[PDB]
Amino acid sequence: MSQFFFNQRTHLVSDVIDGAIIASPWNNLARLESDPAIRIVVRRDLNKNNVAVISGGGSGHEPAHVGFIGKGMLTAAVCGDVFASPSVDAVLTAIQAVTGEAGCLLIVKNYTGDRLNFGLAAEKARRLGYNVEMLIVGDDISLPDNKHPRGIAGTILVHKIAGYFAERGYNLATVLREAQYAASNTFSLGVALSSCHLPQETDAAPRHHPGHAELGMGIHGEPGASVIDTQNSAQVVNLMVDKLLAALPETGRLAVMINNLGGVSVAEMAIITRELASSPLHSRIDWLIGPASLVTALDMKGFSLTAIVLEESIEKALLTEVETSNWPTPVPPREITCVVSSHASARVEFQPSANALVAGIVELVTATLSDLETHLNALDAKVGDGDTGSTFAAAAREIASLLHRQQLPLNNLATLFALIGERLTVVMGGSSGVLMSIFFTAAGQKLEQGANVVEALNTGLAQMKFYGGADEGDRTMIDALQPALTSLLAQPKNLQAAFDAAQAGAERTCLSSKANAESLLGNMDPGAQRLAMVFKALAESE
Amino acid sequence: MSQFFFNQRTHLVSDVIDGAIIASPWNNLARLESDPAIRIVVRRDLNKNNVAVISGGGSGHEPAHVGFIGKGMLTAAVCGDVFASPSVDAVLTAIQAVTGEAGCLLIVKNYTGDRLNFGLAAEKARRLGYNVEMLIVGDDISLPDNKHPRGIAGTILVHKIAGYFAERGYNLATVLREAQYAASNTFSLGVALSSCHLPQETDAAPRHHPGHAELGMGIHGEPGASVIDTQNSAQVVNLMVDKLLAALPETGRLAVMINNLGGVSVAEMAIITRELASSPLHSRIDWLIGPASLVTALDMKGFSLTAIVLEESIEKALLTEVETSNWPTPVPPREITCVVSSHASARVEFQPSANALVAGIVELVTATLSDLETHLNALDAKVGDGDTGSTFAAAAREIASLLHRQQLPLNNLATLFALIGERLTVVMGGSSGVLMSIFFTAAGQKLEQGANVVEALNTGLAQMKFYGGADEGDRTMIDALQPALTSLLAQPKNLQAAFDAAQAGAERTCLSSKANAESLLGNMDPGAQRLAMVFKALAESE
Ligand SMILES: CCCCCCCCCCCCCCCC(=O)OC[C@H](COP(=O)(O)O)OC(=O)CCCCCCCCCCCCC
Ligand SMILES: CCCCCCCCCCCCCCCC(=O)OC[C@H](COP(=O)(O)O)OC(=O)CCCCCCCCCCCCC
Repeated sequence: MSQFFFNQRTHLVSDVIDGAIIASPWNNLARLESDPAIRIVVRRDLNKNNVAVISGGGSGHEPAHVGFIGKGMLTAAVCGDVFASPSVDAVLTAIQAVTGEAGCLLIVKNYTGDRLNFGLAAEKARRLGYNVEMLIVGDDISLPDNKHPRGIAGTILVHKIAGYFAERGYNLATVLREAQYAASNTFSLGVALSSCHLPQETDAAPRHHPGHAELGMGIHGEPGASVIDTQNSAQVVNLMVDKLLAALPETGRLAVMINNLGGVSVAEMAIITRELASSPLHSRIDWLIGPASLVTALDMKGFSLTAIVLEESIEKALLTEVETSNWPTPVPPREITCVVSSHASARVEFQPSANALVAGIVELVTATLSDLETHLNALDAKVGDGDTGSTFAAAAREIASLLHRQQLPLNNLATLFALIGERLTVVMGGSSGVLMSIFFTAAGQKLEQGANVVEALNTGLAQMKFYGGADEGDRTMIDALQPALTSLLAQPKNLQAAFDAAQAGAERTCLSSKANAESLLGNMDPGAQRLAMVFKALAESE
Repeated sequence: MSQFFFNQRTHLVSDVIDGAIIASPWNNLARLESDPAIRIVVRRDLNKNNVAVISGGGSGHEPAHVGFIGKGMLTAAVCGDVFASPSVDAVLTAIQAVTGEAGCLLIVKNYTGDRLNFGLAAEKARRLGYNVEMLIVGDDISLPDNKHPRGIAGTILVHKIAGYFAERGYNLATVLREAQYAASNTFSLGVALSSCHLPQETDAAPRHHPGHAELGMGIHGEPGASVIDTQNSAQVVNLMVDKLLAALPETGRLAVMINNLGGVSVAEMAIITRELASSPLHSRIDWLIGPASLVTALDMKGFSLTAIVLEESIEKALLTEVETSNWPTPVPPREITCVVSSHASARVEFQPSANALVAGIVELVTATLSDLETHLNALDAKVGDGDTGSTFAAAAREIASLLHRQQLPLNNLATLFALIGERLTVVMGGSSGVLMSIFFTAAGQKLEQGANVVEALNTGLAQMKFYGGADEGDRTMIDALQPALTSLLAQPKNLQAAFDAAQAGAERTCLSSKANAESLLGNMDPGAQRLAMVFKALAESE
């Protein structure tokens, strides 16, 4: 039932911590020696002269909170087990470990377990002479009737402000004051299509509503505030924006954080970002934080939108650089500029011209392929889609038509090939059309460089092989074409030899035919056969 | 069926592009004016004097490739629909739009659709005089028997090297040479627990093998090379490391990229990072790229490991700063340092002392609670877990025992309270224990500041409320405690009044009792009742 990458369940959180450290951009993180049941990460920049800002809580919201430890933000983070509050002992240990006379501010997300455990910790700390303050963050607005708003993504915006002042030597009282001020100006709303996968065997797959979306699903998977009858990005985001606007002051600039709860695709997150930029909330946004996975719920497929009012010191504090593994640098929503380029008409130019010889070839090649439609479909039907005959016929007739309408530059092969190369893909769908267009386009160009027909045709083959990836023996027209083009390269005028070569190659494709679970002529590749018949026709006209 | 955030299916990719631009860190991205069916993103830093490096392919791998467009990397990216190759027209348009005499290098992931479409494009470009080169990247090693290795995450490492040389004015030939050299030294292997959710109605949920993992699942959800009978992070990573080692040179330094296909939790990604750091591959790693979502498969819950050999110019080129939305700065795997702190024994010190008065109170309070065990469980059983009586009895007896063993500092309330506060949570499990410990700890400290008992008890209540979050009327012991403590604050010695107050409060909890779907005494909160009986006992001893 467990769909989770992990090793020993009991070492889960510890392993996450090791990984976070191993990838530390600043290499400013360090575990704190302690009993295995205490999981504290602290910064190596320990400057007890400044006020310590400690945070934490149950794990499963990485990069929170370890990812926000460092200069300008969190001093330490107390990590509980997955979605489980840290022990009182653990919290105390962190306080004593990084708190100097300046004191420390505990930033706690609104959840009983954390409030009670960090709380008893603060109390035990105070008895030991430490100066402690606690700020409970409850930024969720999904449940108006809730006495205790849950603390979610916005919490880190609180870390940011608290960190600003703490690093700059302001006193505990000031840190708390400002931190509380930020909290009071932070509003978040989340939505999810499905809950998260837990690192354990469960009773039922993650909660999910088909075609719908649960507004307000908690970061621990808690029941949300409602269910939206659609997953449409615009509808979902605008609904969220309305509720955000109803909670925000009617005026003032805003910073908005687009947080990925863990399971939304980057593509989706981009679309969400676009919706937000087009929402009624748009004209008041001066900064975007994300889209990014900042405060997650394991792999929960949902996202959250956090709006913080930019009053007073808030904005100054948000924009200050810090040194953490995951703080994202705020960015003003950029406008979508549209660049214009100077592109020459791809369309190949030409002037109809006669040449009885060439016309005779074009007519012959053209007819042979056209006549083979049903036979080539039959061969293709064996394993393919039974349409190769029609695809090839489509191209033949297109060039035949142009021929019959005296529209071909028959007197100039280079331009003629270039013209066919341009027209085939338009009438021939699928890889066949593209490959043939590649063939003639490259051939037409080799001729433009003044090469003889056979040389150009071989270059066409060479290019068809490079892009197509096929080789002699893979059962495609190549198996008959190459032999023929090689035959002609030695005997430029011996059409009988060319045909014979192509014919042998086509025959080889009947052997290596896997699909066959007597004469085996029904296992012949249509491409090769078509090719062999073309040369056969050419050889019989000489 | 569709579990995807999007609006109009036909505008999906376009909306993703808009969002990518809106969030552009460098604001160096711009859409290219064109037919709606052509989706090209180009850099505003267009310097046609240098060789252009174009990429792209089907969408759903964000941030690739739009996220690697910029100085030092991609010049432009051609975006097809979700998991569908861009049109030939589209690719050409990009070439003509950003290519100067210096020419351009097309970097294509190994997939027919892309090879054929970028291919015909290159051919049509060459006829127009542009100098073009194409490098097909096939870094996947999951399918040894495959003639055409799929191109996955490693592709961007190729963009990095190509970009290095192109920005520095080297010629096309050199760009291609180096780009090919990087490719040849790039090896990737992916694994997934489930395929991705598509932006459409489907026949069945994403492919998934319960308890197992599909090794080599493609970035388009293509069938992998095998199925691992476990999801264990260590086993899975070591298996992958073996195969990587079998493909890598037996010696040489390495850069390893840990890519999140889109649906793995950040926690999981950290654990994976730890496994890699402990794998036999460990001693040859000088740089880590990620964990991060770099080349995704929508929300596919899997990850990939790419190893690139650091020979010649590779390392120099990897470490150069570039200007893109998502290139991650490589980091040396940090070692996990363990810090030591100086923490004073939390354990409260005391010396047994007598005091008949206090002892009489402790005995009385202690007994009353103990006697009420079964009755309080009965009340708690109504809606709670029916254990409050036992939890409270557990604490009572613990303090009674200490009392009976002449172990209490009876002559010093401050230390006595501090001692009880320390011992309750140890014997009382759950929030009840923590709350009571909070109460006494804070009370003991208020006394230490030289306050009278009633004042200290009120501070205890105040702290219990702050952390506990409960208020008068929420149906907890507070409903009886507060009234009593307030009564005593006015009449310090009138125990009868205190009891009566507590009793009224306990009675109030019988009314607001929701659970009841006569006398209503069975709807009384255990906490409140326990509290009322304590005071009743005190009042009856005077
Ligand atoms: C899928 C639909 C494709 C539709 C293709 C239509 C166009 C067919 C190709 C027209 C070729 C015109 C060749 C012009 C004749 C020529 O080059 O004469 C010069 C040379 C030497 O002089 P001589 O002819 O007077 O003795 O002629 C030759 O060397 C003979 C070689 C002829 C090779 C023909 C190959 C045709 C392409 C086969 C493609 C098959 C695709 C299924
Ligand atoms: C369900 C949990 C209920 C918790 C109730 C706590 C009840 C405390 C009872 C205190 C009686 C009220 C004080 C009366 C005024 C007074 O002054 O009494 C005289 C004396 C000295 O006061 P002074 O120094 O200010 O002049 O007060 C005392 O001696 C207080 C003795 C406290 C004994 C506490 C026993 C605690 C047992 C905890 C068991 C926990 C089980 C979960």
